[PDB]
Amino acid sequence: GEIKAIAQEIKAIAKEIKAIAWEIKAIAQG
Amino acid sequence: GEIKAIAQEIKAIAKEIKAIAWEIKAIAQG
Amino acid sequence: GEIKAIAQEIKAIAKEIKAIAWEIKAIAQG
Amino acid sequence: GEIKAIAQEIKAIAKEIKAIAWEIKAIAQG
Amino acid sequence: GEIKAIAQEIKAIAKEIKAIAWEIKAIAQG
Amino acid sequence: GEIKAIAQEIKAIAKEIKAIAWEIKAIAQG
Repeated sequence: GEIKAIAQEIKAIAKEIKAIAWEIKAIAQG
Repeated sequence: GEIKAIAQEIKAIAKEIKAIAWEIKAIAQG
Repeated sequence: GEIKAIAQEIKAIAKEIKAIAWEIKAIAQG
Repeated sequence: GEIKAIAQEIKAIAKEIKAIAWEIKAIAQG
Repeated sequence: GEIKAIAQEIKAIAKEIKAIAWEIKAIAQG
Repeated sequence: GEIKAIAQEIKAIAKEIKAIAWEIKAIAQG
């Protein structure tokens, strides 16, 4: 239900934070 | 219903941590 | 009741985290 | 009861995230 | 209890964004 | 069940972000 849907959206946000962190690492390395 | 309301606020906080990470990337870039 | 009242306190905290993210955006832009 | 106790612990975690966000703002400004 | 666990992981992620911001500040400074 | 499984996946993502943060520090230091 809705609590599962909210948990899934928090997981999606965490994946986007990981992608941003990876981009910051690439910028720092270049 | 109140646990769902709390979960929605945790989701909102996760979105703001993503927003902060995005701004750290902007600082890293220039 | 009390769990709703706690959820409302967490909503206020989430708004302050959003305000901090907005301040970091202003810092990144300056 | 126990759901109230859990809600109070989630509020404490939200406050801790706010403190971390405030540290990030100070770091970004320095 | 699982919403608390997710909140704890958002706190952990915020701490890692703080660690990244520390490094990005140093890079921006020179 | 599924909310616990999602919480565990968010923990795994938090560990990936921690690894990226560690590597950014190593890059900054080198």
